[PDB]
Amino acid sequence: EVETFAFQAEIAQLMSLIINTFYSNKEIFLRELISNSSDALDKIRYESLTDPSKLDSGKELHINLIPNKQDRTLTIVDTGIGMTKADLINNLGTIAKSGTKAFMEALQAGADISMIGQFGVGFYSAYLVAEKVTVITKHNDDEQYAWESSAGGSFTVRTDTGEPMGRGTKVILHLKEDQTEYLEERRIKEIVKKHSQFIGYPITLFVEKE
Amino acid sequence: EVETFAFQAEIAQLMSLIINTFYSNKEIFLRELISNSSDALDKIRYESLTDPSKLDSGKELHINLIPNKQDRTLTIVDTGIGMTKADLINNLGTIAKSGTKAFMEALQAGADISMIGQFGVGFYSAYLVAEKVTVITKHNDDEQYAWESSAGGSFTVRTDTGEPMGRGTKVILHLKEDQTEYLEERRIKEIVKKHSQFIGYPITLFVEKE
Repeated sequence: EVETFAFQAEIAQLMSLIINTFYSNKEIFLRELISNSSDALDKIRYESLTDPSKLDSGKELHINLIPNKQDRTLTIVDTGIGMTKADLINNLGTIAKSGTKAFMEALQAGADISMIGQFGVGFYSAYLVAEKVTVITKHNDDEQYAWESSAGGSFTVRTDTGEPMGRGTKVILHLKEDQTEYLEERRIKEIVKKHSQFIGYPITLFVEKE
Repeated sequence: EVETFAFQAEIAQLMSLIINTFYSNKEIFLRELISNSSDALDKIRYESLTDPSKLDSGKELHINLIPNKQDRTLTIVDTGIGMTKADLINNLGTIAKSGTKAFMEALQAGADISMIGQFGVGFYSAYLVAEKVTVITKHNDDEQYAWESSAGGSFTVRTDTGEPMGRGTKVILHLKEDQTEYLEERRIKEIVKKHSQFIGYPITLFVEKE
């Protein structure tokens, strides 16, 4: 069963701005997704202080970067708190606690897209480089779910079976054809060193099997 | 009744670094406290979407900046979600969900104190300019409380009566004697325009009665 949902109007507008604005400094998407992973890891780390059974689904707190040139995907994996089904729908489909409104106003008043993370909407910078984004997630309190969107105003949610993750979130970026530089090891290493060198969790760049 | 608590060791260490490191760019404290206020406003805004009774304690979502040259205080007031007693003790007294550890490591690897907000500990930048900080707070689910610390490894919490706020948080900075520039209207206006010009809530700078 696949459920289709409309983005909240302001989120669809934000996504359209990210997709259609001429803006060359696209590499910041990775910093924003790594920052989201770090936040999710902080949350499960904190919850596990008062309740160590929260780590029964996996004690390791880390971030993996998985390029695949055959599938033309870059995957950002973390073992953070994950998202329930309700979290997916609210946090990726609506303004929720984000500064979506302030960001869209700021862009008309001198801000630029690289500041997206200051407004709590860094996730959508994925659409600087991805034609489609799939989010696989598992929270201790829910089953594993797959969220997906190629923008255009809607997203889908379905259960995800056959490859259980334990706990956390996988952001699968199906890259645009002209954005394959972000599958190159040297380029990923450069961007991680530039923007994500102070993250408090290990970031492992996987090697391609080819 | 006044309860005295020890900071978690890493928080005491962080505070000592902020107090003792030579670092002239102190003005960023205001951006960090305004950003915290904005986050707290986002939270009550979001909670009020599904439960409008959460705004029964005050519908206005705003940030006030109150300088007082006679008391040598700068107060940052917001009508955000506020903090319960437990929130005060956990969120100001311990690492909680913050990147305290990563920040202290980053400072030994090329980061500087102006990046404190990237690690979720921007509140403690108050000690760049304040000898003592008092936090008055009211959450819908608890009574009004006053947290206070002059650093030195401890903080106090007591109930706060006689001036009920309704809902939110007041950060009262008892400024160091050489930091009174931050009570000057021109200086506050300059710093707000420099670092907090894209905040999505009204920021009102109060005029002094003197």
